[PDB]
Formats: sequence, C-alpha cells, structure tokens
Amino acid sequence: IPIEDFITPLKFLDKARERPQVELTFEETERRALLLKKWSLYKQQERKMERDTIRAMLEAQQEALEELQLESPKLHAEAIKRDPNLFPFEKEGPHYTPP
Amino acid sequence: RRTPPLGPMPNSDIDLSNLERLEKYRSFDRYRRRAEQEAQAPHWWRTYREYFGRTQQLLERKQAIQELRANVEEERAARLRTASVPLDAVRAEWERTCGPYHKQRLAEYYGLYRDLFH
Amino acid sequence: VARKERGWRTVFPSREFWHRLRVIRTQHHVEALVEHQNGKVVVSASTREWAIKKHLYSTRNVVACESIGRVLAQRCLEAGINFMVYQPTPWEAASDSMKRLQSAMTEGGVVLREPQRIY
Amino acid sequence: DSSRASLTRVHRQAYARLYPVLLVKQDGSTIHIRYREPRRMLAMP
Amino acid sequence: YKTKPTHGIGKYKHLIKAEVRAINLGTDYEYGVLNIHLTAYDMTLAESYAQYVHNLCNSLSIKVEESYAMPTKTILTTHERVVQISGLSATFAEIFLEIIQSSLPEGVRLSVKEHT
Amino acid sequence: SPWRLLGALCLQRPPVVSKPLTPLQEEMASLLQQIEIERSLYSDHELRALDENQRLAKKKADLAQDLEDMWEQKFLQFKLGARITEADEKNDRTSLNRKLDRNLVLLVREKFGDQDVWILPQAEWQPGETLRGTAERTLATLSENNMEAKFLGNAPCGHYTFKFLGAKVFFFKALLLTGDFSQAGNKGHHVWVTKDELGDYLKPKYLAQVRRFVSDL
RNA sequence: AGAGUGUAGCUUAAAAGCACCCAACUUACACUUAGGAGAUUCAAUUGACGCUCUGA
Repeated sequence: IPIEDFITPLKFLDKARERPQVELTFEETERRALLLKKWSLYKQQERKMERDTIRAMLEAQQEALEELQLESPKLHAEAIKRDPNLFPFEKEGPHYTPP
Repeated sequence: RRTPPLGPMPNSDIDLSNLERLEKYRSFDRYRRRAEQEAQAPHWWRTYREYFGRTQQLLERKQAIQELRANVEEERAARLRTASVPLDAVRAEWERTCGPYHKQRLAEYYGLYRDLFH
Repeated sequence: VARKERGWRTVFPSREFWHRLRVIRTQHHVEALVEHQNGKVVVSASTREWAIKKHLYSTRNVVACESIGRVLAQRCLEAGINFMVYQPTPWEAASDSMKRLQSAMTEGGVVLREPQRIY
Repeated sequence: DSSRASLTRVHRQAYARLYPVLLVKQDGSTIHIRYREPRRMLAMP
Repeated sequence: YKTKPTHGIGKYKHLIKAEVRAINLGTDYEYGVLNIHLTAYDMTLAESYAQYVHNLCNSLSIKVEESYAMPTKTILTTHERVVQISGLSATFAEIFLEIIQSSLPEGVRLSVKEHT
Repeated sequence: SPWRLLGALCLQRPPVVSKPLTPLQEEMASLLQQIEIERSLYSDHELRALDENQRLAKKKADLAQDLEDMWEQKFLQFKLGARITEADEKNDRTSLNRKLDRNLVLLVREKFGDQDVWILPQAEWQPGETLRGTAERTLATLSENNMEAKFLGNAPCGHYTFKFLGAKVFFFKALLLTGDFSQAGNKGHHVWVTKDELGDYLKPKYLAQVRRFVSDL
C-alpha cells in the first residue's frame, strides 16, 4: 500500500515568527570555517583508517582463501558455501547503561 | 561485405559481458575531458585536423607556500572571497620565470618565424 | 573579414570564433588558455606557475579565479588580443567563481564578445 | 566507531524543536532520543 | 559505412544496459535481493545511518535498486528505513555484515531479511 | 606429507556500551544542536512557555517552569548506570564485563611439551568434520559454559602455517550474541583483550599478526 | 640472512591528473556549487631508511 509518512504536518504553516533573527559575529563564523576544515580532515582520516583496515583484512581473507585452496582440495567447496541461518539475522544497537 | 579495421577500433577494450559492475560516468565534464583527449590523439581514419591543420627552488617554494597559508588574515580574506593579488609582482615574476615560453607561443601564432627564418 | 568556422551546430562548443578562452577547473588547480580555432595555444595563464601560486592562499577558490583572470586580462591586453569567446556550461555558468571571472575580465579591459564578420 | 551516524541534524526544513530525552524501555538502558516537550527521563511500564 | 573499415564506429547500445532468486550454481555463490530494516525512534539517526550505509554500498560496487522507507506506527513513533542490497561474495558478506554490526551509532536494529 | 590438522576461532564481543565522544565531537554536538534550534519552527513547548507568560504578564498588568523542575528532579532520581566497570576492577580479565566500549576476544594459555604458548583458542579437526562444525564444537567444548554466539559464514579470516610433519592453523571469526557464563572463575586462563594487550600477550609472527583481521574500530 | 624493491589510494605524470571528505538540493544516491588535506624515504647515477616474498 503506497502510504508514506514523509508528508509535512499542516501545523507547521501559520506561527513561523518565533525566530526571524539570524545574526552571528566574524570570530564565530571563522571558528565555524576552521571547524569545518578540521572535521573534513578528521573524518577523511577516519575513512582512511576504515579503508586501511578493510584492505588489510580483505588481503588477509584472500590470502586465507588461496592457502585453504592450496592445502585442502575438498574444503573450499564448503567454505564458499553460504549459511541459510542469516535470513532472520538481527542485531540491536549499542546503549549507555547496562541492565 | 565487410572489411576489417586498419588500426585499433575505439570503444573495444571496455566492451565486456557485465557493464553493470563497472563504475560510472556520473557527470558530463569527465566525458568532455576524455573526448578532447581522444580528439587530440592521432588516428587512422580521416579527421578534421587532416584537411584543416632544482630541489632548493622547490623547497623554497614549499616554505613560502607554508608561510603564506599560515597567516590568519590571508585565510580570513580567502574564506570571505575578498582577498586580492598585486598584479605588478606577478607580472615581474612572469617576466622572470616562464616569459620566454609564452613569448615563443606568440611568435609561433603571429606568423613570425615562417616568414623570417623558414 | 576572415572566415570563422560557422558550422558545428550539433556539437559543443561552437567553433565560430578567432580566439577561445577556456578555463580548466581541476581538483587542485584552475587554468586559463587563450587559443586559436586551429588548436594552437597563444596565451596561457596557470596557477601551475610559481608567480601567481605563492601569492594565493588556495589555488582553487573564487579569489584564485579572479586573480588569474586579472593576470590573463593584463597578459592579453599587452598581447594585442582584445576579443574572446567564453562559453560555460549552464551549471557552472551560474557559479559564483565564473561570474566573478567574467566580472574581472570585463573590468580588466578585454571584451568577452567578438565582433561580427564583415561579409 | 559508534559516533559516525550520531552527530546528526534534521535534514528537513519544516520541523520544530527536538530535545534529547534519555529513554529507557524496560531494562535501564538510556538512549538519547530527540522528542518534543523536553522531558529528561522516560520509562515504559 | 558497412563496407568501409570504419563500420560501427558510433555503436553505443551495447554500452547501454537499459532493460529474484539467489544465483548459486556451483562456484560463484551470491545473494539475491535483500532488505535491511533500520528501526529507530530518531529520524536523524535513522536516515543518517541510511546515508552512511548507502555511501558504503556505492563505494564498494554494490547494487542498490531501491532505498525507500515504510510509514511510521503510533505507539512514541517508530521510524524505519529499507536499504536493498544485491550482489556479494561470502567473504564480502562476512565483511559487510561485520561493518554494519560495528557501525551502529545508538540503538539501531538490523535485518538481513530478503524479499517477501 | 602428514598435515597436523588444526583449526581455531576468534571470538568477538559486540559493544553494548557506545564509545565515548571526542571533545571535538562534543563541539559538533553543541553546534548541531544550536543550528537545529536555529532552523526549527515554533515547537509547542515554547508556545506554552513564552506566549503563556506574556498572557500572564498582560493579566497582571490589568506551568512550564514546574514541568522543567519536575523533569530535573526525576532526572536526579534515577541514577545512571556507570559506563566504567573497567578501572575499578582493573584485573578481572576472566570476567565478561572487563570492558564495555570495545570488542573483547577470548584468548587461552596452552601447555605443550615442546612449547608453552598463549594462543587464540584452537582445536583439532577431522576431514569428515565441517570447519564451521569444528568452530561450533570448539565453542561448545573448550569454555565449558553456556554462550550462544553467532557466526557469519564458512569463509575464513586468517591462516598461519608453522612447522617444527606439516601443520596449519585456521582462524575464523565468531560473534557472541549472549551467554550464560556460569562459574566465571574457571581453572582455565581465558583473558579478554580489546586490542593492545594482545601485543603484550602474543609475541611470535604467527600470533602478532592476529590484529590485522580483528575489528580494531 | 638473501632477493624484489619505494611519488598522498593509482599512474611506460614530470612536483600533475584522476581518486577521497564534509557544507548546500536530493527520503536517499548521484550531479552541480562552495571549500579541504595531500606526497618523489635520507645522503653523495650509487649507498643506507621503510614494505613484501623466500630461510632458520
């Protein structure tokens, strides 16, 4: 059924007069630009460590696959064989305070 | 009746079975750059062009670039797009570094060498 | 009086000119060329050159484009080339750096509209 | 790296104020959840 | 022309691909269409994690046919997002599953359920 | 050549407690809250706090504060569970609650004759046994407890071949869902290590390279 | 211990071009625009500082 809840509520139309004021200072926006600079650097670095870890563990797993090929001729057919128990696979996200 | 191509036919190396896994032209500008690159290259067919045709200086430049970018005022003027560049110094340092190359380009285009020195 | 390549209606850019001003915006550098219709380069002006490079904070912004536009303007003012063609694609035609570049070229002294051929 | 998709903002434009109330369902686990009427703690019976 | 050596120099429809069970024959063993359900009480966290997993998908050559969502439910409200993923290796399935496990910001649930 | 068939397992503990935030991340937390307030549009609470106070002032010239006070005192009522059960213990390596913001890896000392090695938990497998079945048997046999974990696939993660009779060691990767870890003070030497102490515990080249397929995050 | 060696992720590039990241439109992706960080491992073609493989 094509019903979606991305339609904006009708109540957000009339009383839009609480904050018409948007005024900052030059030092504040200089800090904003410096923060955007350093965060682009920082999360680019974060993705750099992410891609380094994934390339390291990909090359570890493909080296693992070629070693299992060269040391076991009857185990690679069942090693690449997938497991059917991942159909109802779920994982809850992290929390703050343990029970 | 067909005849085989004389040289290497374009768009031949990329034609495979699965183009869906290949990454993509998401834009237009990249194709314009690559097509200009291919149009610059010579070919075997008939084309429009056929009928109608050290370390110390680098270290000093890196140090100057690091010192110029370390100024708070230059970055503040750059982020506010109000910075300007003096034309006199740039003109003089063009007259120093790479002026002969551009003057040779003008002497090539303005029909000077084929009439003076063959 | 001289002939212009009047065709190429179905392909970009139009070749009906005598001098083309092309701007290449790379990841690192912005570059400007003043060229013939034969493909011969005539006047070049790059941020890949120490003279304009050390006087700029970053080689790609509005400031770098305006400065290299002023430099190319004075270069072609003294080079005796007074009329160009500048054809931007409509997405970066409305861009701020290219509007600033066109304004700097109009203020420099080079008109970016070439006079008509006399038939 | 459980903080990449937590430094967020409302991608819409017609939205009201949201406040990070700490929510607990039944097990004493607090989650910062953006909601109106700026409560501080929640507990579902 | 057909007889000249320059025949088909402008041919392009073979470069144009303009036109579900899992493909598991004997050696190349792949998932079909999947559905990843992201359930959270925050829409900011929900579509932010959806953007993050989609940016992970298009940077790793993963086919994503749709990135739609389902409407919320009255209870507190629950915002749920659907990310469809097709085409993986078994090693690659292990890797993408461990990344989507270890990338959860705050209380977001996962699902590796398939179509229907 | 006689191959000494050996498999193993790399157990992983998912982070129940999220990682602490950088102060720079705190700066974008405050900044994103500020810009969300600046780009919001007249929430009902501020309509019931500003205009109601203006009407009260108009009436006096001729409650949101109580709600905020009771919210503050109810926040002060329920004390938050401590995220740090880590520094107060500082020596409970066998316990599952040694760390909360990082992954935890099972790791067992093993007594051999020609060797004496602190190893990732291993086992011996037969050609008739499945490697996934070997890992399940290792989980159900070695710790002598009641975890319920979850694997991802039969694909491996790291193989290392050391000889003195050929030999090979197989490295998978598991993931604990939950577990009844009865009698936590076992006679074994299982120690949970986030990332660093592995380099303190596992010296040789067949064991100092385990961390390159362990999720460091 | 020996061999292969070496420009940011990639280059039969010579300090470049493709890559990469946020900010804005997009449910989202993508485009575009605004910005950003980048390197020839150190000494005189050669030696030694870093990585991979082959040994114990």
